[PDB]
Amino acid sequence: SRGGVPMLHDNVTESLRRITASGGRLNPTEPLPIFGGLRPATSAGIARG
Amino acid sequence: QASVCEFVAMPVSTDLQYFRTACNPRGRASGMLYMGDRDADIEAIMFDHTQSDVAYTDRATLNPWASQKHSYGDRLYNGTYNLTGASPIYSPCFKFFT
Amino acid sequence: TLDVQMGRFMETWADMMPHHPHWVNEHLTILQFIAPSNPRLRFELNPAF
Amino acid sequence: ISLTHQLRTGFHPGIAFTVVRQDRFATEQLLYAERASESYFVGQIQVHH
Repeated sequence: SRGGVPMLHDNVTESLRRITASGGRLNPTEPLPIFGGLRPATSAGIARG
Repeated sequence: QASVCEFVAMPVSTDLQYFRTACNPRGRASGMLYMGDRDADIEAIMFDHTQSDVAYTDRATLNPWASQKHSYGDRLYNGTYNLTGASPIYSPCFKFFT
Repeated sequence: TLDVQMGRFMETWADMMPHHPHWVNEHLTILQFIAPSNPRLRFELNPAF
Repeated sequence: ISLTHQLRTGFHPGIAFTVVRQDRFATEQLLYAERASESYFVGQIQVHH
């Protein structure tokens, strides 16, 4: 989601995004495209459900 | 008739459902995707990486040290150069990694 | 000879890189073996080779 | 940031979470209808070549 008041230090926000996309599956793709839908890194073969 | 093994192994650790619920020997309830989207992706659906687990995404693959191309404990296994040539084997498995 | 050992061995350890990246972690519990925030696996897959 | 540190390390900060998850199931239905349930009108066919 984009639109909230961002944090002052962009480096902290970047590290937070790295640690949040960490430990988890669904992550904004690494380049972080501007003017995009921020689709998760497109899935390979599918799942079990 | 030596009714005997053929070692795989599955290092180590978690809670209580993958050797307490589902599971098998070289790693994940899965499926390389047959006929579907297309058939020239089996290097990041069968060799490199993009997402979470074809079964158990609670944590990333089976045992901390063998999950790609040309490696050891299965260096016991692969089969162009000579070990379908000098000691003939169905070998523990000859279609588990092939 | 041993002291300005001090002087020419840390002050070329003078100006710091931008992320110290892939070997010196040390403190969390377990299934961070299992979803990387953090490196320890592409210099980590089996030790013997 | 401190939440990142604690939640990773194994610490339990003084809050608790409630999870919610939506699921789908395929079900076969069972329909009953009386005699004059629908008054049904039919037109006359016309063809576009």
